[PDB]
Amino acid sequence: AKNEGTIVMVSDGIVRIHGLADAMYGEMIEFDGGLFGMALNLEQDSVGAVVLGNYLSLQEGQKARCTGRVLEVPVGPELLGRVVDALGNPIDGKGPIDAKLTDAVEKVAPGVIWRQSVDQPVQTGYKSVDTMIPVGRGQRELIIGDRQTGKTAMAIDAIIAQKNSGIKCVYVAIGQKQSTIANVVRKLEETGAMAYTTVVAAAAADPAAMQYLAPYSGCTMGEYFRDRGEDALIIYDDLSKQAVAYRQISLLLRRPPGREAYPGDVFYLHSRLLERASRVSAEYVEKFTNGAVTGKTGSLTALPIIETQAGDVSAFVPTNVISITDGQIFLETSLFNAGIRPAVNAGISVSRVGGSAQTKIIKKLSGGIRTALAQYRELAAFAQFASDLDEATRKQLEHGQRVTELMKQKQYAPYSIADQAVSVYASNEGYMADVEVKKIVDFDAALIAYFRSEYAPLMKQIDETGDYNKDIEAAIKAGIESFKATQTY
Amino acid sequence: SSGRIIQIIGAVIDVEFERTSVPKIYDALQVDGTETTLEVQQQLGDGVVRTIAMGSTEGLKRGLTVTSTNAPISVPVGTATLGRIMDVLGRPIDEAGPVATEERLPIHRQAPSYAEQAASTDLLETGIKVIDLLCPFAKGGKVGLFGGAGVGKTVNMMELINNIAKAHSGLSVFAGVGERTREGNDFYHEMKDSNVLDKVAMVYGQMNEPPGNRLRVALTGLTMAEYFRDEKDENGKGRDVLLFVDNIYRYTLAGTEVSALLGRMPSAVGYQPTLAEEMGVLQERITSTKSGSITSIQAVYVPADDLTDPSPATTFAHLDATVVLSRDIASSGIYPAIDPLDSTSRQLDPLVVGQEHYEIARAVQNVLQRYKELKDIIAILGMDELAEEDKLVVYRARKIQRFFSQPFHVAEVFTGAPGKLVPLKETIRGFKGLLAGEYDHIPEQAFYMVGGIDEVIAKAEKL
Amino acid sequence: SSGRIIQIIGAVIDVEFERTSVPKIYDALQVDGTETTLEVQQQLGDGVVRTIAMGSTEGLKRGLTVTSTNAPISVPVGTATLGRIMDVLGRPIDEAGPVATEERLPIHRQAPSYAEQAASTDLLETGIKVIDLLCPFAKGGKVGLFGGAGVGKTVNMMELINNIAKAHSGLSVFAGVGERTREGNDFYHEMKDSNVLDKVAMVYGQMNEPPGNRLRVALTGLTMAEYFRDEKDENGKGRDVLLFVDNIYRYTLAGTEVSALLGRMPSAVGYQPTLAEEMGVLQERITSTKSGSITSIQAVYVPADDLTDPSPATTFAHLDATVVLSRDIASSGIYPAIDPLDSTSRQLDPLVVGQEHYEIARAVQNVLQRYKELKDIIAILGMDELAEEDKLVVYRARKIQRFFSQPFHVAEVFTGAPGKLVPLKETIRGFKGLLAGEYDHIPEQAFYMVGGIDEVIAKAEKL
Ligand SMILES: Nc1ncnc2c1ncn2[C@@H]1O[C@H](COP(=O)(O)OP(=O)(O)OP(=O)(O)O)[C@@H](O)[C@H]1O
Ligand SMILES: Nc1ncnc2c1ncn2[C@@H]1O[C@H](COP(=O)(O)OP(=O)(O)O)[C@@H](O)[C@H]1O
Ligand SMILES: [Mg+2]
Ligand SMILES: [Mg+2]
Repeated sequence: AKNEGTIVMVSDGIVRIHGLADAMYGEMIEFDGGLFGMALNLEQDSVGAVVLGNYLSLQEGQKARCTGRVLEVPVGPELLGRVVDALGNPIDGKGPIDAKLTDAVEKVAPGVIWRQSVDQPVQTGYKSVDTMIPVGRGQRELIIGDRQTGKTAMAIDAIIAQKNSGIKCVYVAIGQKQSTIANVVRKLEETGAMAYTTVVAAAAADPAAMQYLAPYSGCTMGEYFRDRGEDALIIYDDLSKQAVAYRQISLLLRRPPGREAYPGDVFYLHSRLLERASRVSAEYVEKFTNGAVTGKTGSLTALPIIETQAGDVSAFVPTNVISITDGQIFLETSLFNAGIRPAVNAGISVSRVGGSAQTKIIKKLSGGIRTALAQYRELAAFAQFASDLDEATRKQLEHGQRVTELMKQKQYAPYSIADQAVSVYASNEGYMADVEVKKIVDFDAALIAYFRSEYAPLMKQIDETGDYNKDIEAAIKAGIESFKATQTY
Repeated sequence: SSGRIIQIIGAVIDVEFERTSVPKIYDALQVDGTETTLEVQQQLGDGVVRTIAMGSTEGLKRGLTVTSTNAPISVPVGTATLGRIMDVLGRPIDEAGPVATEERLPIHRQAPSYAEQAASTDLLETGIKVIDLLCPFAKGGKVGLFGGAGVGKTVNMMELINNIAKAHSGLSVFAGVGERTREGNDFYHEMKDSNVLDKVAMVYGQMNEPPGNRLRVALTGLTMAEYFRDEKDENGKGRDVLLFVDNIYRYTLAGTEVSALLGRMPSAVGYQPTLAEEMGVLQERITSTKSGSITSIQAVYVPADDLTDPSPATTFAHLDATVVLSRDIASSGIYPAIDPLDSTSRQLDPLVVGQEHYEIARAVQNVLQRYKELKDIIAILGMDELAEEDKLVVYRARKIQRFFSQPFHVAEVFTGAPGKLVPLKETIRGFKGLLAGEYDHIPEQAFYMVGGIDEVIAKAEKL
Repeated sequence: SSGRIIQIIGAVIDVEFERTSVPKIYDALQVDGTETTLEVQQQLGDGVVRTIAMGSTEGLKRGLTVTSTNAPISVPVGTATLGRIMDVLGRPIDEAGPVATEERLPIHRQAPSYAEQAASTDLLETGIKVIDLLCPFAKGGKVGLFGGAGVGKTVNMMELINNIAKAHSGLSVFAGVGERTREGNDFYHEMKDSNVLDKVAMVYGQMNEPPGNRLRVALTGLTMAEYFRDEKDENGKGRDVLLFVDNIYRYTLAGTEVSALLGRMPSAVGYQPTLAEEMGVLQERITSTKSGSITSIQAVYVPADDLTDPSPATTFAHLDATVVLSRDIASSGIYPAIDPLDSTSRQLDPLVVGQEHYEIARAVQNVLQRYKELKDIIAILGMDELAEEDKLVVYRARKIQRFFSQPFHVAEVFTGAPGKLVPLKETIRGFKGLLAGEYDHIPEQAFYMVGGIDEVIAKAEKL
């Protein structure tokens, strides 16, 4: 009698159950037809639950039972190269998934004493991000901008650039139409990056509960690797749509709304999810595996995505995510329409980890880029009055324009650290000051192609080690000066 | 058994049944002694359901009798619906007898799964300069037109129908959701004057109808298009389908009009809390699968000229090509008033359209952005102090926005000038010549309402 | 004598007690079989109270038994809490065994009455020349430290801890109100690496904890600081105690969260009606009394860079000083990286700070302003106009800007832990001499990383 109940009301995906005196918070509930629910409201006389399937087949008078369980998803190195829904059920039609372990969807972050500082780098392949806004293993960096600015391109390029670094990736899609998901999956399979990637899909036609619960299951799938001495990288494509689904669910349950009709605990919703990404110490790994893994640390990096309305970053939702995360990458519509691609705005983009998450050579080299861009920024007003300006100011304008032209890049063309090092070193010493503002991209591409074509051992050494000494600098200068003449663009 | 009406408020009615005969969620009921049909929405307990009438509720009283049908609303499908006009319930309204088929399909169904999805891999030309250059279409994709009141959505839709649907080899479905009756009559007589009435089917629910009809009228046309998509012939392949929807915004507006009477709490600016879910449920059905393809064009209304409003903002993510119309361009006499700095398409990448097209589009957009940047300093200060390159940019940008105007075939009544059709090769030639600087001596008046660059040369010489 | 749960909605729990035994406001309750804690907030009649969970709530059901401890939340206090890390309930989370003490105090207390206020106003020396001259500190006052986007604020806090300790241990207390876990770990590790861990008690409230912890961690830290303040030595006088809260803004954010959860009508922007009440009641316990004093250094994060929002407007009536940091100066090589022009203080009254102090500070600020204005004219024209005028200001403000540099004791990467804790008199004398012109001829590049005038003189005679 304490584990039985009758349905009373059915509307909009919410079911009210009479009875179930032993139901817990978040407990799974089974229905007659094979559908599952989840208790969220424990009132004095009834229970309000959301349906994890489709509710159109449920009618009043049926029976429900409490299972004494919580939400769980399969985990392990078998979901790689697969597409599953929010509950781990495959949807690509490639047969059943044979997993050996399951883990809870709601979990707590590791303690403060079990953590470690972040000093390992993560490469995204973009010159602009890597040399000015570096990202380390265990960091939380936000990508924020307007519609049709290129957030998904940046995330997918970051995923693709992990071909040789050997870190697993997870892609979560919330509230998208299935054609875009299929296109993204096809592009991932084309480049060979599907062998170490998992996709969790919650499309626009799915119930709001699945769209609300998908990121936590993705986070558990990512945490599987962190708890055993490896590294992982998770990406949420839209937290705004998750917030919208949560708002719909909260409003349908008659909870008091606040600013912009959002509930009171949206900040809790995003914070208790984003706090689960960090780096753990070797003692934690030793204790978790009971001595199976001895001398390795684990990490989990997060790349959430937030979309603003007409560049209004003072709304209710984006401010919480901005405050929670460490750094932010801002993309602007005016820069995108003006040809600057990617559209990173260096004025208000920061990385609190800073140079501690960089290789030695890039750390030594990025200072010139930083100072040149700052000096160019210092004279924005008089760009249209070049006739009335100091000659030194004119030269600073020239060098800033050259750097701004250099910072451009194409799509699906990631750069290894050697390419960025060569280009930045060529820019720093003034070899690029004798060409016009145009043809800079052609010059860069030609130089990089030449260096990769005839200087294989040096490129391999820089890629695999990342050291910087007098011999390396001399060899790089010799190659650059050999390209400067006796060659064409 | 049968229930009885216990309360009516506007378009929302609730009925009380016995505890053992409560209908399902999306069932259809009939009121005895009347031509009124009700569709269940919610189950409130104690054998009480809440429904929405599909007609006027005048003359309805508490205590009438209602009988159930134990099925959703079913409409006819097949070739018998070609050349006929039907309402939301599938009844003929063209005074031409009954529909001559027997197959029926429910209007409520689930969307196709993830495994049965296809990739559009074909371009589609239109003859419109700006759309061809800056927002190419794809065969089997989705297109949307965004604009305020009185900016040219209907005219552009009609011109697209004239350019594409006439030279088509297939079928078509046209759905009218909350539009003018005069436009529907004009379109019907225009199609009947020619001999293309045998390839189209029409469903009409307009702005004079109760919210119940406007709520569910798009699903009927969607069901007809779905049946035509998944249709095969013995030793005969499938057929391509064109679908046209007018003001899909009225569907969400009708959903808004009844949200409060159903017992929900408002969100955002007075909107229903289930906006995105009920938009996506309908949007995921308009798609092309492995078995058959659908090409669709929709018109999206922007309330109060606010692109930030929740409805268009939610709609933006369901389309492949987006065309945005602006009142500022329209008020300057430039038609079609398409904003070139806010129109995008997924086909605009060098791997699909080639290098030259991509470079031309990027250069044009860059020039327009630079002119928009310079506008303020040009306005408040003078023009003499500008750099010479800035003057060249200003002149080139003004000529560029002049050259994007084009006289349409369906707009001959308004202006009296014959329409023009431009292949995209001439457009690319003209824009490349314009950006190169070959036409720096032509006055900017010669670029207004012409076809190719040859017409520009002729008009300039005649001047 | 025990109650049972009757309702669980979010983090709000309703417990039904007997009519006679109803726990008072702010009582602490413990569930029987679990390890969760609840705090009473209201009484609703018929033996029903509304509580809040002190942690996670998953794993609870209606019908569990709850017992009352007849007392508010009590935490350990004393010297035994030094060098440890504790949560909002005072339990150790550093894996080092239990805290060895038996003195317990409630975290809910009344502010000191009107007579207990200190009968004088005094200042507090820190060691940093720029913050000792341009932004004087107040003994027992509050410091509003804003500014900084990616700069090293935490190392500055640690160096402030070491500087005050070198002046006088003071038994500082750190309370991170909603701090990043990695930043907290870094702070603890770096304090451990500098042996300053023996004089600091730490309370941590993480970002992912329920908002009640985010509110109450500050109360726990304040209670510990008060107990340290009320400890008297052989002379009979109390200690001066330093308190650190990572962000006051997060405190008000959590207060708004909790108030919105409990179903209250929002305010003009959307905060709670009791913002000023809670902020004042918290802030009225941070005072200097007859025996001992309590100071407060707190980071400020302006909401949306607006000074008209209620969030900083409520706090501005309590901050006794303002300090800002500059990203460019941090990138310019000057380690302290404090912007002088933005950073000001209310303690610059010439009667209390000294007339010479006032004159020197104002003159130095005006000279720096003259340096600031000259850069635009230099960029436009150059120094052709500026001959025998405004150049002297250029060199003087060059050495003035270089003089704010100071090597830092805790930091060992760029210096070997130099003292550099010069008294105020040295700084005022040096600034007076530099303004007068005796050091005008001294090279400007000898002013980098110098503590006193004798040191820069030794440098100048060295080069
Ligand atoms: N570096 C680049 N160079 C050129 N084109 C690019 C670049 N990055 C992105 N694009 C193009 O910009 C367009 C928008 O990219 P994308 O789909 O990633 O944006 P988004 O912000 O995810 O969009 P949405 O508003 O649909 O969420 C696409 O056509 C893409 O090909
Ligand atoms: N190409 C054009 N040439 C001349 N007039 C046009 C053109 N396009 C639109 N218009 C004018 O704009 C008005 C709005 O057209 P229509 O699309 O029917 O209304 P709405 O934009 O509200 O749907 C029409 O009355 C028509 O006169
Ligand atoms: Mg996207
Ligand atoms: Mg219109």
